[PDB]
Amino acid sequence: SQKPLSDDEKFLFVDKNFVNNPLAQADWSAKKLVWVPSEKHGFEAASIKEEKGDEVTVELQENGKKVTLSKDDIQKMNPPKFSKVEDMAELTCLNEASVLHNLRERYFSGLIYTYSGLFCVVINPYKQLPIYSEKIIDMYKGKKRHEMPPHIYAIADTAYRSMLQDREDQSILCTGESGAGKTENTKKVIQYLAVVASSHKGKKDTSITQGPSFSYGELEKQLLQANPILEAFGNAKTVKNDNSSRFGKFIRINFDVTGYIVGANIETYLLEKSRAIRQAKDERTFHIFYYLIAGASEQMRNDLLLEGFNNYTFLSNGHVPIPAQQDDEMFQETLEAMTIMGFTEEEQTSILRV
Amino acid sequence: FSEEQTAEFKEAFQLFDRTGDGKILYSQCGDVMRALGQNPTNAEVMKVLGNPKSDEMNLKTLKFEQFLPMMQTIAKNKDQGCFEDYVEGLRVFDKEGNGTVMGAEIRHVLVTLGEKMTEEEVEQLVAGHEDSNGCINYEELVRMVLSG
Amino acid sequence: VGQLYKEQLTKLMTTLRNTNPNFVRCIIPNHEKRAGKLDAHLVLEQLRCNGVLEGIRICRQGFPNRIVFQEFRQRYEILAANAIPKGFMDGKQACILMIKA
Amino acid sequence: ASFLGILDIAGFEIFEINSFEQLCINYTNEKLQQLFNHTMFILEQEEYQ
Repeated sequence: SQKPLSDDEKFLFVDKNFVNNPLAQADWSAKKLVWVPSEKHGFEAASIKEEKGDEVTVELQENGKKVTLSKDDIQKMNPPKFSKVEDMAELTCLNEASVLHNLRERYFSGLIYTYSGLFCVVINPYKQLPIYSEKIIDMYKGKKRHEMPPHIYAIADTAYRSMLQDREDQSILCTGESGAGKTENTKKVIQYLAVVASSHKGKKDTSITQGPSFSYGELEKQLLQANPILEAFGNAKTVKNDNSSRFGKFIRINFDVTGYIVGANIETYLLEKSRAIRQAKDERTFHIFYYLIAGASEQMRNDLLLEGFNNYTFLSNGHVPIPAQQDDEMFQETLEAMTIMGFTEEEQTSILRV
Repeated sequence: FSEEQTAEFKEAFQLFDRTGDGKILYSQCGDVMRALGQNPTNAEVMKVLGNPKSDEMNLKTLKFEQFLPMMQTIAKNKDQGCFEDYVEGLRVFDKEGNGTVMGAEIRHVLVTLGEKMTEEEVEQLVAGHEDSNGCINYEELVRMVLSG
Repeated sequence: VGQLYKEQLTKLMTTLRNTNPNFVRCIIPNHEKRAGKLDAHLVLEQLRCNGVLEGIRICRQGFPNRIVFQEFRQRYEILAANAIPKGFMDGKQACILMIKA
Repeated sequence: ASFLGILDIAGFEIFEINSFEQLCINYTNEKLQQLFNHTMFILEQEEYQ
């Protein structure tokens, strides 16, 4: 069949090295297989046992249960060839049930990026996946849209490598409801071009830590570290999202004529500055409030007159913690972000007493 | 040919015996012709040797008098390469338009396509022309093979 | 303030209509914040209100492409090199001759 | 040169108290879906005509 797949690799690449089973090929005799509507499943699989004109008698394969339903209830089941397909445009039966089935069986197999013609569908995994790593970057770098499975890096190279072929300025537009994962994909697009379209001055040094193992450029280091500073002075936990974007942002990355990064500009829209004073039930304020009250060193704690949790009337709900984050070390992280970006040692203390 | 350079071709032909009975193997024949400047395809040499197999290429022997008309046949070909065509094919693999191909891609194309080189042949060709980033200017790489 | 926000929103929208626009459509799988859980109707509605089925409809029976006669002649002549005669000819007619070659 | 724009907008959000800030946030999402509707279905077909 094909090359074998590593464990990490199986979260982007479909398993296709199996025996050519006669079972689902033989089952094809049930050419009265269809999708029928389901309260639990959205659509479930079932087989037509008579057609009565306008109505159709159907039997659920799953549960053995004969039903009568409409001739327009029944949606058109795809051949077992199309199981976990990369693009929705390849599907012979484009049905609402089939798109739901292909996303569902991809999602539970861990494949969270699926193409859909000229745009993609990305489902939030709520799970750390290995697919974001410095191995994966040089696999997608320069590599065509059908030579690798769909991924945010593929879209990021595709925009970069259309712009230098047509010569039209590009936007990558993240859509979706509140908690959908747009901010993380936005950070993945910036991560990709911060090493693909960056100017290089030499390799080394590698620490003793994890491996995002690349010596990113001087500007590109600052561009990488721009996002956590604005997440500190701008993200807050809501009921829906525990690092909820409480401002909107448009990041314009500028290029030369060769195609290398030369500048970047961040425009910004609606800041929910109303939640600084009072918060909704079970919600947090702007993260920097938690980071500064917890993580401030004993000398600066008296200098900036920082009083404890529940000693400030602009913290409602008391001391709401955040799950999978420790606010104490996030103060050190966001201080290290400010030093790397280019803020002076006194200049940073001036920010904190505000 | 003039006798002038045909005399030089005798000295070069004597410099590819390893023994002393004045015979160049069919396996060695292309690379004798390449020593005397020529740049033939493998299928251009093979054709003038009558299309032998790999086994008999070791065992079949040429003298100078029978080697010399082979030189005269391959000397006037119906085409030859230039700079203008040869950069155009390598610039397809120039990822942004940089003036440079990655040394891995250049090693991979020469082995995988056409008259397929060994890994040793590509490594000897490209080494010391790839920078700190492993990137090769195709411009000077073409000038290096064409002009000497 | 309503007018003041609207004034920069039209500014953004003007730039995004003067840029090629790659849509990364992020979908929420459940409100319960569970890894490994998918609520079928909740995703199905997101497919409906984002217009996904309708977007795939053009994907496979358009037309997204998109090449002028000169660039098609210039980059593809190598494939069809005896199709266009050695005398000057119309760009539309020349492209039709290589398409039928 | 040229540029790459990347857009992160506050998503469609609804709570027990929906205020003017949420009105402006949801309005921006209405515009973003409309931008997709206009590029994908309208501008594509105009070019064919």
